[PDB]
Amino acid sequence: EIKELLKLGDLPTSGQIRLYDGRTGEQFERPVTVGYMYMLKLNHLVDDKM
Amino acid sequence: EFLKPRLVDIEQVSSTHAKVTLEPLERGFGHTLGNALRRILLSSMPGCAVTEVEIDGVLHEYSTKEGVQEDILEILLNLKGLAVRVQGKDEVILTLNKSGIGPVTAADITHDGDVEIVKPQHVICHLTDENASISMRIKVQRGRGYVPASTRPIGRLLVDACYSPVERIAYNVEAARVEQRTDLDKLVIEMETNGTIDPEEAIRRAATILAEQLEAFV
Amino acid sequence: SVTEFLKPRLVDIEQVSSTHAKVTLEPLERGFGHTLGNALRRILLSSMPGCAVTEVEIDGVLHEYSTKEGVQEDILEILLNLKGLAVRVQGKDEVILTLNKSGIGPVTAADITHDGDVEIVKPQHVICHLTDENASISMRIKVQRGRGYVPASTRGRLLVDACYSPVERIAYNVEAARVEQRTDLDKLVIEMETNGTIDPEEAIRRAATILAEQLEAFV
Amino acid sequence: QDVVLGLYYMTRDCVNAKGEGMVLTGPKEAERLYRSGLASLHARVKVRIT
Amino acid sequence: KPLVGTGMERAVAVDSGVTAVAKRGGVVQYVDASRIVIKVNEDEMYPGEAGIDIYNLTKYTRSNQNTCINQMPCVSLGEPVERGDVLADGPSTDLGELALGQNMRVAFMPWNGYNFEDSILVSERVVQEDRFTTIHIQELACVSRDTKLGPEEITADIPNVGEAALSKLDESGIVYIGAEVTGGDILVGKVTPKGETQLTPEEKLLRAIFGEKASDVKDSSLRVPNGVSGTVIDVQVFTRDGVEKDKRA
Repeated sequence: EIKELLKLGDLPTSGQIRLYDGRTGEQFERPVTVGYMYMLKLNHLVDDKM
Repeated sequence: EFLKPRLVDIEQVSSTHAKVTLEPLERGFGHTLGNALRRILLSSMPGCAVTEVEIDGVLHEYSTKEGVQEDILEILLNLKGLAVRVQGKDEVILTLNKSGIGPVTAADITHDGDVEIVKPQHVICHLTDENASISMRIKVQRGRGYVPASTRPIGRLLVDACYSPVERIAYNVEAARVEQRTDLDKLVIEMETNGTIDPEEAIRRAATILAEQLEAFV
Repeated sequence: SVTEFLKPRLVDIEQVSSTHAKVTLEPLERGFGHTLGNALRRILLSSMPGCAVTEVEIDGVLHEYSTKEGVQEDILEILLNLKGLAVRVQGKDEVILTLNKSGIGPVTAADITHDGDVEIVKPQHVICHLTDENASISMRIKVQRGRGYVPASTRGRLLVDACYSPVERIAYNVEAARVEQRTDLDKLVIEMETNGTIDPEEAIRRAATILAEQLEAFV
Repeated sequence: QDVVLGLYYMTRDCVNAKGEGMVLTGPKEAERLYRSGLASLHARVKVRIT
Repeated sequence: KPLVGTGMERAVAVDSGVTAVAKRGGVVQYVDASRIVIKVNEDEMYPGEAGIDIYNLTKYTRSNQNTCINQMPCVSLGEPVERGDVLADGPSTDLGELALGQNMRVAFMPWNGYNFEDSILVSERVVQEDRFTTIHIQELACVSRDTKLGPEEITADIPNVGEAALSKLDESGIVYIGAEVTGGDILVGKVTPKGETQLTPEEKLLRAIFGEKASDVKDSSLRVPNGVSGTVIDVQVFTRDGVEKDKRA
């Protein structure tokens, strides 16, 4: 079902796209896994630890 | 010897994002110039983001105004995304005075013909009752990059600065079968700004910046 | 105020034997080190005018894995030696030089016929070792002016990968710079090593000239 | 973990990649070829090593 | 609004008393940043009392973990609402769905060692958008007590500090609301007659000869902890019975 939903959009079914380096502009071989993940900001802030 | 690229086309798709063409380009120079210009554009492009905001009855950004559906913090966040163009002055002070029910948009700002608002439909807040009014002063200055309010009266509210008209830059290197010569590159740069910078002017500024930085050893 | 940046200067140029150098720039604006270094590296190792041995013909060789009597080096090794034979030529684009020698010992670059306007920058560059007497090495090398590195795979005559670009190696190393108060800056550190045709500083300045000329249509 | 992965990827071979079988004049030539995009990081070649 | 949830976000958000769940269905008669008024439908309206629900949203207030509890309306004027529907969503909630964090574009690959073991490499766009910016409300209590050698005072006449440091205080020695204070600033400057000892004739004569007018008042002067900045959003003065509350109180 994940593959079907990916194919419904114009995204590759493998879930991996081709990325280029921001610095050198050179393509990264071995297409990388790019998606949207849910980050949480846990209540351990550095300024409360230093 | 090398053929010198030049600006041959500016293909305006929409109000925000355009697509310029550089042609002709030798082998390899297409990617070099594309990446250099992409980094320069995403790094250093003058912008006109809001800096300070002053509402009449507001002491701090963590409060509320009667009749305004949005918290002051959300109003400041909406203003932080306001796209505006100033020509003659590095610093200007816009005014917004609105009363009555409805969406207070960016079109309710005082005209001030020397200042252009590129998105009049950009909603700022909502007013809920007739007797509720917002009278506020916005401070728009020219700048470069990202200047958080922390780095730089008790009624003045600082909003983080986002002096960067560009939002997305993508360069494609295609084949330019021109001048009866094969394997000449064409650099098509599609740039998505907020509408406050001319794409030709953006490319010109990026090239000027790169040349000025390169003058150190030439 | 929003147009003038921190224009860098060549703060340190520490060098080793004339085929190698290390230039340092500081203080560059945040992120400009990477773009400048990448542009310079690409221009230097992809498109730099120069001339090098393009193709060599031996009297009695028609195959890459061929054999000649009395030569210590195989065809591969002599082709490798010719590949690194740094040669400087005048406005003439392509020129053919001849190498003829007999006798036990090294065959240096100076052994090539000195006639003509072709100038050799590493006269003591070994081309081959021949160990016997009756065998004589006779060959003709054709050198052309090109625009970087052109492998022989791009298509009794032997093709040699033509390395026109003078630079042998280049690498930039963006580091952290310091200013009165600002700290998120860059310190570009170019490290170059050339084949001897031109100095590393000359190569850097030529690359900068090439880039600036390519950008004259917008500035 | 990251350095060892990078070195494992760097020092490796495949039966057919860009710039395979060509004879190089040294490690500097190998780096020049790889950066120029004319040869893959993992391609069997001959190199003059001292 | 987690893009990939499990369907339990809405139940968790609604069951926990952080939102403003409509007690009765109706039509949103009024909605502002700090209040909702729902005109109940005639079907669900009890006989007699009329009979429109009022929900007073809890604005920026401190939590047990010094986080921010803030309810924002999620309905507009004249928008119908059913029974059990969320009107205002509290912290970590989008349209009644539990939203503990933010969903953003992630790529899985090593990047120059900046994500070596478990480190995360974050773009400047994430901090520019202020999507992981959090509000932490901190409570600082200054207590003036009745100690030996006399009581304590909340006066603004603070010794050993100039008028520049006391500019942000009012005439009563308490900071203004909305003042941007940084580490070391005096929030409520209290100085007590509980100072130092009294000097004997020779001792006092010697002290006055040196040319110093140190008094019997010391400096406690609750100040912001070093390294902590922010804005003052509330000042509460609790006064004991029969103490002659000051002008700020």
